[PDB]
Amino acid sequence: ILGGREAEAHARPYMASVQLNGAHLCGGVLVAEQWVLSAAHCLEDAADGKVQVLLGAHSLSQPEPSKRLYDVLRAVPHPDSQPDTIDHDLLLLQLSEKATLGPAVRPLPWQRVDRDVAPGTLCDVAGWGIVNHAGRRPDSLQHVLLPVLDRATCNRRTHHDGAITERLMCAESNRRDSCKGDSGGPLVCGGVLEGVVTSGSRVCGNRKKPGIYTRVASYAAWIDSVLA
Ligand SMILES: NC(=O)n1cc(NC(=O)N2[C@@H]3C[C@@H]3C[C@H]2C(=O)Nc2cccc(OC(F)(F)F)c2)c2ccccc21
Repeated sequence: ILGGREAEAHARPYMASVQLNGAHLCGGVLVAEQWVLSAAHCLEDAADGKVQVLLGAHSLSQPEPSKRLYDVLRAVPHPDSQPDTIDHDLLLLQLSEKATLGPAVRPLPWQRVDRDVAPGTLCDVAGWGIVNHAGRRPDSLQHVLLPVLDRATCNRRTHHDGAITERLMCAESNRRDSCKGDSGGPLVCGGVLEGVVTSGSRVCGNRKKPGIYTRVASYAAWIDSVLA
């Protein structure tokens, strides 16, 4: 996250770190007792390595009582996703057992009503992604509050030039922004999961190039089918 602040520890008990060989790779969101939602392309370069999900964390490195690193039984990228597109950019990870729940580990309710938010709606995005142009990596979870940017503006030739389908949404990116390593993490509005940070490399913090997030409501049937 560019331009953000250190999150209150454990105040987002849904927040997950998706890891490859014990290193943070992507954000994710606990959406059911045994399932974490993330971004499709998070595991693009993984097959030779161990995929795990860290729940209950604030610091990536320090011991905390609620921190637990779960193994993954199965990874389910969206079957329509393709490398080098932004569409269908969702991933479901089934943990090796149900997560132990408590004040610091809890699933987030997620949006099933497929309608847009009001422009300007203030949403929260959190992550352990880079925090500056030099690529500095935070030990602890960061966050930013971002207004939603209307799709028409987001689609103009100067911005994302027609690439924002009805299945995607945008948030402003003026200095405050998601960036590398925040892929897969949650965009939360009104205490409900609305979006998932996209995987595609994209420039960070340029107001002219808004953040892109996959709308979870647009994929409710897929999520339900996999979860079941
Ligand atoms: N939406 C948004 O703005 N963005 C999303 C990006 N996608 C990623 O980030 N990755 C894609 C999903 C894979 C793995 C993952 C990754 O590289 N993860 C990664 C790799 C190396 C280290 C790392 O840790 C840390 F801390 F640096 F983030 C994460 C991204 C990259 C550059 C610019 C913008 C970016």
